[PDB]
Parts: sequence; structure tokens; C-alpha cells
Amino acid sequence: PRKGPAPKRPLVNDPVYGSQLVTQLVNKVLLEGKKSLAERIVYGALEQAREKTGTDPVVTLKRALDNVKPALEVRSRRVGGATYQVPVEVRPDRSTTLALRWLVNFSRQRREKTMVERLANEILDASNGLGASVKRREDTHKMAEANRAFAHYRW
Amino acid sequence: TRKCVFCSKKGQTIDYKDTALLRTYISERGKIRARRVTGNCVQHQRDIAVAVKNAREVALLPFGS
Amino acid sequence: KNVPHGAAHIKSTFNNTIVSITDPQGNVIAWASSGHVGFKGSRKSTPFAAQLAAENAARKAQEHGVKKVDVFVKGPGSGRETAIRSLQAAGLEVGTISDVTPQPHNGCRPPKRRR
Amino acid sequence: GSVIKKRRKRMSKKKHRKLLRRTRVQRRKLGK
RNA sequence: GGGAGACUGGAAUUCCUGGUGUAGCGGUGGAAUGCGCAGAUAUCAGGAGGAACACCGGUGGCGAAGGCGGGUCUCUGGGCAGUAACUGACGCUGAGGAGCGAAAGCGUGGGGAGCGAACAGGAUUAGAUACCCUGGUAGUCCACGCCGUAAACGGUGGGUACUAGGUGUGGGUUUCCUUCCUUGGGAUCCGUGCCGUAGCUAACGCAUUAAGUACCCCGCCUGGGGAGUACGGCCGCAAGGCUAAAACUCAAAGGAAUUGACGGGGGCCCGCACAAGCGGCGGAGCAUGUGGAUUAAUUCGAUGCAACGCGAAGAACCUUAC
Repeated sequence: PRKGPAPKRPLVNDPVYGSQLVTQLVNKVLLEGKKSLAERIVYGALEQAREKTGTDPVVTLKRALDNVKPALEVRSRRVGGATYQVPVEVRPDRSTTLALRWLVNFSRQRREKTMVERLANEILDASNGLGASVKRREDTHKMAEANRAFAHYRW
Repeated sequence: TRKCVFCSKKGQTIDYKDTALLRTYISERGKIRARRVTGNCVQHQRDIAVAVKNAREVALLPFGS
Repeated sequence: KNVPHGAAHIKSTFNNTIVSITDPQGNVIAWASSGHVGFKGSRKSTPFAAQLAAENAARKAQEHGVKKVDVFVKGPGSGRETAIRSLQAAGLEVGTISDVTPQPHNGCRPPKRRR
Repeated sequence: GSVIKKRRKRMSKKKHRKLLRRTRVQRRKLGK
């Protein structure tokens, strides 16, 4: 990253649901290098949500990502003997991928014994914004706008 | 560099009686301006400074508002 | 005591930050310093301590029912702006930010240099 | 020039100053 | 802002008195001495006292050099330009000598807010008679006298004439396109800076403000230490200053520039160096190596990075060196 920006690998469109969102989701929930396992897991969660709420899965996943959307990140920069928490605006792609990481981690945090329903439950409650992820995201905006005093460093 | 106002043949006589003329040459905090900002010659600059000090003395201008 | 309008004096140096809410006649209602909040030693110069002291003083003054505040600030820069934000967030209306810091006219003699 | 010569001169001078300091009363008594 | 005397202005610091007002304030890399809870810090109002003059303010002005800027009044020295009316060489330097001469210091009488040698604690350190923190006397100030020293430096004595220019600033007189508004421009006398010819220099650099080309006068130098010391003398209340050697000892002491190396000196540029991310270690058990301890021996080697699942890609005997 010293020379310049590095290229970004293009995303592969999904074969079944036809969205980069679901393949990004399975990639982030991917672990141990076993795409089949996580892939059938995300299929199970998708079909569970579809059969539970009886709605369109793609639109409710976009609704969930919009409800877990961050706005202004906080990053530490070193000056004057201390590290100050400067706020920085976030481009949409990083926000989306980190929010999806958040929702995957929080689905892993659910305690109903199997994630094939944990992730679906997280999807449906994020459609209502009732999970812990959305409240903690609200806390993130709380902190971001609470530390707005360091609006002059602009780091 | 702007020319000196008082170096003209039709300039005004510098005096501490006139407060607006000295109000021109003092800043928003009551301080005296430099002569690079104004461009007036050394002589007229020192007359302006002395006049401002006298005006402060006789209580016509604030001591650093 | 019930007073609608008052003032806030903030003094920030390289060692401490002291906030005091007063009447327009100068009588003090409540004060909170950077070490009264629970910071001891070198830590009471950081902006976090300034914010905590400012909000604590603002809350104590608000308990007496202060609505609008004219803030006078003083001293070098340790927690000036952070204190202003802390008062404005605690529920006080700022009317004017006036910086009255003493400035000698070449009187007295400052101490020597640190080597 | 260099400062080594200056500090040699200062060292000789300071030694003489200390020698003068050490024996003021004796010099006073002996001179009279 | 050249000097002397008198009167006088405001900000700020400290202190005292009286309100509001609570439990901390101060200081530092971090702290502790310290100041408070008997009312501190903070914040209002009043009073006392001393010292220095923010903005104008600069490579700008004045003075023989020291040096000189809050305001006003009184007394006073020097310089520059123009006219050239006046005297008629009355000039230059000047051994001795006299006068002035930063800061510190001494004497007599006041003053004393801030600052601060010496002096006390606190801190760091293997020790800190210091750097850092808290107090603090002389002194800093005034009146009148002494001493007479500095890197008192442009490390460059005074006077005069000559030798390419370019470019700023301070003070004053003149001609011409001229709006005579105007730094319009040119000419001219005295200063004050920058860059550059010839020339000079060991080089660095100086270069019309010469360290260039010449004349007059004064001061000073003759290897480094011993030594600006001893003796004699003059001056001083004292500290001390001024004039100024010898015995002896070394084979050198120095000035300028060059190339490397080094810096608890800077400036740039790279690298999974950080940053953004994923997965671990330090947590338990077990396997290997090492330090440490016993033992008859626990063979030897390897000790930041760059040794520690390393020589050893094979210790029941054999390896094996104990």
C-alpha cells in the first residue's frame, strides 16, 4: 500500500439467488476452506426465513443491511502525547462488508444450538431492527457523534 | 505597497482631536496597525502612533478593547 | 436559589481545568475542577477530564435552575473546546464565547528558562 | 580559531583565582 | 529611542479587607516536598506598594565607543543639504597625559511587587554539593561617590586620492513627458544592506563601506608551556587593576580546506513496518531444547536480533568424547 491502491477482485454472481450479497455473506461466514458447508448453511437460513416470514428474501436482506448500516466510523490517530478518536466518513462498500461481518458474528453469538436458524432469526429480527446488532450500531452512531469535538484534525 | 495617504498635497493634519481618523488606523482589539498594512511613510507612521498614544492618554480611545 | 441567566468561567492551564458557574454579579453557584471528578496527578490535564468536570459543574448548576450561560474562557489550551461542547451538551444555552486571558504590557519579570 | 586555547587560558586563570582565594587573610597579615 | 531634570498613564503580578463558594490547588517525564479544610484554588468589589513600558517595532533612526524607544513640559549636544556672504592653510596623526566607559562588586541613606547567587527540603542516580520542583537573603531600583574591567567583535587604528556594474532602504535639493493625483522618470550629496569584474589571499572570502592601487602618523607581533605568574613600583576602603621577567621543559603548538567514520542532527524513499483484515502464542495436558539445582558423571559446542524441534537426517549396548 506504499506504492498505490491495490486492485480489487471482482465478485462472482450467485448461481441460485443471483446476487453478490449472498456470495459475500457466505464468504464472510466461510471458515476452514469448506464452501459446501457454509453454502448449505446459508441456503438453510435463507429458506427458513422465507418459510417463516413468507416474504421476498432479497428485499428483506437489503432491508436488514440498511438497518445495520453504519454512517461515520471512528479511528485513532497519534498526536500531542495521546491518540485521539477522529471521525471519518465511510464509503458504502466498506460499510456493507463490515456490517455483514457484524451480523454474521452476532448470528454466531445467538444461543439456539445451531446457526442454520440463528442466521435466519438474525435476518428476520434485523428486518424489524430488534437484534443486538442494530442497537449496538445505534451505540456506534452515539459514540461517533459524541466525539465530534475532534472535527478539526480531519485525519 | 499602497502609497502614503498623508504624503499627498491634500492630506489631513494628524491630530489627537480627530478620533475617526485614528479609528481608521487601529485594529479591532485597539492595537496599532503596522505600516506594511497601510503603506504610509515612516514619519507619518510615527506621528500616527504618537497621536494614538496621546488619544489613549486623554481617554479618547480604549486601552486595548 | 433560582437564577435564569448566569455565566461560566473556564480556566485551562497545562496542569488543570477549573469550571465555575457564577451569577452575572460574580457570585459562584457551583464549581467542578479536573481533580474533583476522580483524576489524580498528571491525568487531570487531558480533554477527557475537562469534559467530565465541565458536565459535572453544568449539572450541579442546572440543579439550581440555570438556563442560558455566557462563557468566559482563560489560559493556554488544554480542554477549552471540549469544555464548551460539554456545557452545550449538558443542557445549557451558550450566548457568547469571550476569551479574557491576561496579557501584561511588559511589566514584572517572568521566571528563568528550564534546561 | 579553536576553543582549546581559550579553555587552557581559563583553566590557568581559575587556578590562580582559587590560589588567591585560599590565602587572603595570610596575605593581609604578612604584607603589613 | 542623543542627554539631563520634573510631573504623570494603563495593563499585569503580589498583598490586605469584604461578598459568593466548596474540597481540593500547585508541580512534573512521573512524582514528592508545599498551600488548604481554622475556609484554599476559583470568582466579584475596594485599597497599598514596587518595577518594566505589549501593539507601532524592522536588518529602521541617533551617538566617539559604552549605549538609547509609555506620555507631556523645561534646559542642552551632534549631523545633513542648499546659498556660497566671511577668514585665508589656520590641516593629519598624536608617545606620555586627561576624560568617558556594559554587567557584576564596594561605601553611606532610603526602597523592596516580581525575579534570584549563597542556603534549606523534594525528586532522579551506584553516588547529585547540578540540571527538574517548592521557599528564599544579598542583589536588581533611587541619591551621591569609588573599581575601570568583557567574545568592550566588523576578532578589520586614524586621514586623503584612484579602480566594471546590478539591486533594496533612510535624509535632502533639482530638470523633463506630465494627469504636475502620483516612488512617472532622470540628475545629484550623505548614510545603510545584498550580489557580483579586475586585483589580492594559504584557503575561506574581501571586493567603491576593500582584506585592491598609493602617501603620512600612532599602536602591536618574533615557537608552545612556565606566565599576564613571581619580584619591585603606582592606583584602590576591599575585590583587584596596571608595568613586567627568569630558572626549567617540549619537537612541536597552530590556520584553511579534502576524504571516510560517527551523532542520544535534520530531509526524502522503500519493506507484512505500521494501518485495514484472517489465523494464532502467553491460559491446561503432552513432546522436544535451554537456564537453574542435585549427582559418579549428568560429555562438549551454541547465548539479543543473527542461541534456545540448533551440531544430532535416529543416545537400551554400539554413538560415547562422561
